Amino acid sequence: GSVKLEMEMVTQQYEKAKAIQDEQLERLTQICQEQGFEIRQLRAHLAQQDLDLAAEREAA
Amino acid sequence: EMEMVTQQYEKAKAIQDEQLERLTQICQEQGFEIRQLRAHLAQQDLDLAAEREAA
Repeated sequence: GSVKLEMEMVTQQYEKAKAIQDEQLERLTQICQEQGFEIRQLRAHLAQQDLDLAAEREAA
Repeated sequence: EMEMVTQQYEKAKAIQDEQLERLTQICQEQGFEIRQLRAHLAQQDLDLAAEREAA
């Protein structure tokens, strides 16, 4: 093969590898975002349940 | 010039790897926080059942 074909192939391989790395970063980002959402929901539930516990204590 | 390009390449690679490691640590710390929040939620469910039972 010519030098230009070899240049194209090394460039394509490099860019494919770069894309895979970017995909891994994006997957980590999505995991962190879903965990953040779950944390906010768990905190909301904890706060509400503190209110429910107070209601039962005052009813007793 | 090629040697200089390779050194610049490797320094940038090290910075990127460090960033990836920090993201991994952030995700693991969130995992720890989630498990703690679930444990606290379960304990508080027990407390609510105890108060309802006392009533």
